[PDB]
Amino acid sequence: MRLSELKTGEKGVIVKVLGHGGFRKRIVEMGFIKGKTVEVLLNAPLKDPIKYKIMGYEISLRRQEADMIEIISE
Repeated sequence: MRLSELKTGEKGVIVKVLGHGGFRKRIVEMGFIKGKTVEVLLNAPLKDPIKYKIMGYEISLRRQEADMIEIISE
């Protein structure tokens, strides 16, 4: 499933960052690396961005960016 599908309080593990080269390197550089848990701190309906936590850091992504990250839910 895509990361944007997780609701507030849910967790998953990154399996793949999709998109083109520039987008991928941008997202991976924020800390979205394979095999680490991502926790949803706030996915508020219709509001942008979504607030995540991974590698111990708070990171916000636009919903359309989180649409492009494949995860497996915990």
